[PDB]
Amino acid sequence: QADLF
Amino acid sequence: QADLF
Amino acid sequence: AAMKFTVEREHLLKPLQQVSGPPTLPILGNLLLQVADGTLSLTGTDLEMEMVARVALVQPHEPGATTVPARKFFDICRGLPEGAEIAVQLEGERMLVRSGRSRFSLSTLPAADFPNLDDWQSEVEFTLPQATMKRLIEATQFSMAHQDVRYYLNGMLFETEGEELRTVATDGHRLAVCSMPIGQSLPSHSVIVPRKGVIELMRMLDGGDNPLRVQIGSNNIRAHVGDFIFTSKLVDGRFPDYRRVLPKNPDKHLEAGCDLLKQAFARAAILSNEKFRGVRLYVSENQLKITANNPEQEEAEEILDVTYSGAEMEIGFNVSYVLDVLNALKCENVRMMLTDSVSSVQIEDAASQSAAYVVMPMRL
Amino acid sequence: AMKFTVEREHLLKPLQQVSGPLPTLPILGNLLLQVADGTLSLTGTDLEMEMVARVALVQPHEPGATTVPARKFFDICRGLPEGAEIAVQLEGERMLVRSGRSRFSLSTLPAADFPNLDDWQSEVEFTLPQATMKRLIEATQFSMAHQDVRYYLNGMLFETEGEELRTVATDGHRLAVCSMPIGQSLPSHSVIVPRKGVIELMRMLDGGDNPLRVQIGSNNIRAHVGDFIFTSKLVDGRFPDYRRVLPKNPDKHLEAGCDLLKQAFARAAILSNEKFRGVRLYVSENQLKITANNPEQEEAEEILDVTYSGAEMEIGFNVSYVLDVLNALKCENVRMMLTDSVSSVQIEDAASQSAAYVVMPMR
Ligand code: NA
Repeated sequence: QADLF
Repeated sequence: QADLF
Repeated sequence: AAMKFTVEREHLLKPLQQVSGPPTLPILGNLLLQVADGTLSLTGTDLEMEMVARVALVQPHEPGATTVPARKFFDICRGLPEGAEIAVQLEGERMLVRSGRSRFSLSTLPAADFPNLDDWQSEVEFTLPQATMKRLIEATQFSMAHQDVRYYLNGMLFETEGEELRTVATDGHRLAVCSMPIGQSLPSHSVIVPRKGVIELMRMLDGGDNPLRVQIGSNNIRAHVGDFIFTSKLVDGRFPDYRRVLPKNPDKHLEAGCDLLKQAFARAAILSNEKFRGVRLYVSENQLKITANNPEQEEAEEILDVTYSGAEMEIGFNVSYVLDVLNALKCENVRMMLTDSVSSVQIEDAASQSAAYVVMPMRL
Repeated sequence: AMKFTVEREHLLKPLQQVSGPLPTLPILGNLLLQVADGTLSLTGTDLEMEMVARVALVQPHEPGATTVPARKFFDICRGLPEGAEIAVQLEGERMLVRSGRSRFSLSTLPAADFPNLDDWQSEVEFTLPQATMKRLIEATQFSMAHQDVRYYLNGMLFETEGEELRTVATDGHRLAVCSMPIGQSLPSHSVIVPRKGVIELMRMLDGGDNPLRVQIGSNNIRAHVGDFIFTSKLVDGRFPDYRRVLPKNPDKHLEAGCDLLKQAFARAAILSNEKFRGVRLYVSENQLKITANNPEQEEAEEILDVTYSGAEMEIGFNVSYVLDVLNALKCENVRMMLTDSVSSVQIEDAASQSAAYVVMPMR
């Protein structure tokens, strides 16, 4: 799962 | 609370 | 291994939902699927009970059997659009489900490892309308015990005698009994259906016109309704002698409007002890006064006009038990039969003796 | 002492609304009741928020105040018959409730021990229809963080800029933003409403035609709707900027029917990993292929006709994040804006830019 910021 | 039996 | 079938979504949904009704063993999480002579059989089990559904196959098919995860298969079928054609086949140790451009490959366990329920012979059989079985269960189910150590109380008694079928349920403090004429002479027999069996038996009654066929063995019960066969083990115990506990000759009789009585007990209940639920009834000429108090010394009082001519009396009851009876009755007026403050009370519809409810009081 | 008689139906909805914020102390389980100049005020609080309801008194009354168990008092009033007159007075440390031949004596705690919320000044005020506040909350609520250590993300951002009010909710992986025109020039202000405040604010919107009056202070928010006043403390933190995560210059655009897309992701999800929920999307000319597999080697494949002309691409997503967006949108067609497999995707109604959803992919 990738982070938005 | 009382018992039936 | 060569099992093949195509069936319309809507011809699978209710059968899939019914068989998923009954883990620790992986195979118990699966449904057994079997294709044989124009029929698809679906079986779900928890070892104590099993549900079998039969689906007629009008589209081409090939015989065989497999086991597939129940929830996953049902969810796929339910998740497909209305009117979808569901094509099923086996490819190795996988079950392939195809519909439109949707493809699913599910893990399987051999059909030969699916637990078969032990063979048994029925000792008593009878046919009943579904509505009769529904009324017998609904009239008494709330009175069954909730995980009581007297395990035989956690189920429901099914008793045949003459041309009658009766259900009895009790927790040792309150009791419910319902008797229904079945129009067939039966041997005298008494069995205890477990709590989960009663729930499954009730859930299987679609509310249609198909009759229910009941077969009762020594340690098992079977119910056939339309294309569903439900089998359950019986509770291996002895039910108490409920005939002993019905008031034989009560000297006091009270009649009241069900709605007004239920609403007054509901409001009184708010200020009863949260664990013990004790309420006090004071019966006097054409009057009922209901009182409740809790450890916070809060108090509720309800005064109602009733039909009553006997001697004045005070009696204590668990309000949840009284409310359970009033909610099970769906009549204009209720009748309460009493003796004294330390003895059981019988409650029933003032115009029907089909269902009787017996509540043991609490010490005031 | 305090005395009032009120018709059941004039007390019911007020009692239901004030029991909303509802303990560490027994007084928080009570409602504060106050009679003053033709009005009965009812107050419920959890120390972080409070709900006040005002009921006009047309029948004789006497001033005063008390606190009474909330659930018990509401249950008594609800339990009484339709059209019942509810007569209330104090007798010692007890509250007496009488209606017809029904009598109740409830325990009380002094009105002086009821927790008062600290006085504050509003810095920004505006009025908006209830349906506008409902749409703003519903469009974004699901994206709020569920008990994150970055406490500021556990709430919802309320931001005023120009003539617009916007709500923003994010968990660091997925984001929701909704902006609505309010027709009043506002100072630029941003506040974080806690999770419980958002729920209470949503629960207070009866769905009628009364407008909502909003007042926002430095550490508090107040919403006025008819005869109800809801007040909540604000989250004392700094929210990130939604603008920074919006795809910069998307080179890929996909359009599809919302129902067909939702149903295909719902079916694929069954065979996705139960903890990770990973699904793969294969975008090609006017086609979307969705795949899922789990540790037991089970596989789902969904092929859909979509509108897509860009370069072929594979991208991984947490299927629950995609399904949450598709369930929040209530439109015929959705539009998906993409760059590459390692960058955020923007999802929105193909016919409305009022709501935008931004989902980070999975490797
Ligand atoms: Na990038």
